[PDB]
Amino acid sequence: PEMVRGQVFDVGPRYTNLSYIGEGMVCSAYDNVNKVRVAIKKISPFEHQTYCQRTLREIKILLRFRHENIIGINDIIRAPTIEQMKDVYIVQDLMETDLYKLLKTQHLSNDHICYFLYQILRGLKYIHSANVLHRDLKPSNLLLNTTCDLKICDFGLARVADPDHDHTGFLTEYVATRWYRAPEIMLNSKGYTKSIDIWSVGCILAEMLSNRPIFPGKHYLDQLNHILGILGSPSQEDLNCIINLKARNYLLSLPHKNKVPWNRLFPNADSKALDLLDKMLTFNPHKRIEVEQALAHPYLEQYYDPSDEPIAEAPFKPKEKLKELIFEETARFQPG
Repeated sequence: PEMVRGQVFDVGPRYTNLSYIGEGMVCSAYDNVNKVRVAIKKISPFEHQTYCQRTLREIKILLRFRHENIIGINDIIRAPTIEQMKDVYIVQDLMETDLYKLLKTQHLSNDHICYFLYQILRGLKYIHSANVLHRDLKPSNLLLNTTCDLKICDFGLARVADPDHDHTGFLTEYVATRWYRAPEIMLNSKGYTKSIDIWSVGCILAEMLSNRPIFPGKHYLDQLNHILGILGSPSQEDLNCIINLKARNYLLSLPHKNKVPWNRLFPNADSKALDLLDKMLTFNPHKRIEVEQALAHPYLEQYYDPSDEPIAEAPFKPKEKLKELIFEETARFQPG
């Protein structure tokens, strides 16, 4: 049972020569069957039902999805019995970096931004075509290899779309990571519609243009301040779509704010990029561009090819039962 930083990282004999990547616990490791180094994440969820729920989602989703811009699961390592299974190891293609790391260190050329956005939306087209919402799109969930191929990861927070049951009250909901969370999450939305993901993609695009998050809320309640600071006050029509009174009257209480023009925030950006940005960062989720429209936008004309933007074959529909389900869902990787 081999070790790394005072912890068992027991993957053998198939996977050897381990190197620590970061934080469960992630390592690269040489795959002795396919002669390539891989990523391996050790997952230890069984003593927290929230960790079991998220692990089971990640697994079920990534096993069913097959797409060039979505990370696959190559293998899953665990004990032969439920009794002996204390951790699960998920083996994935090794990726050089992620968009979070790249944005901290690298200027992106306009051609890189265009290509990354294409790949993000291409992958999202498939996810949304399966009636699945990722719900946590952000730079660190976008993996990149040495040739800038891009793969979406971490479906632990995903849900099946449910637009008829999206409505809720004011300042309740926490969907996504704060800086990438759509304005309606704080107002009246449970984050059960596809427009939640498009907002996050818009935030990612903005961040690619300037290497800084566009809406860096310092805490949960600051996030709407940042969003409204740039988009300005919502129109009468967009307010009328918010029937809830606590949310509507909060917005009516605010002093008028004008829109900050994208070309002033992003003076070096491609004008077509800012036109698409505007449409993804639309306040009213009903008016926000959808993934298929975004793909068809002039900014992406060099790549757009709907016959090469595939869709999923069919839509997707307590701790101890979840441990059994995770055991069942991982059985295909056991010998024979």
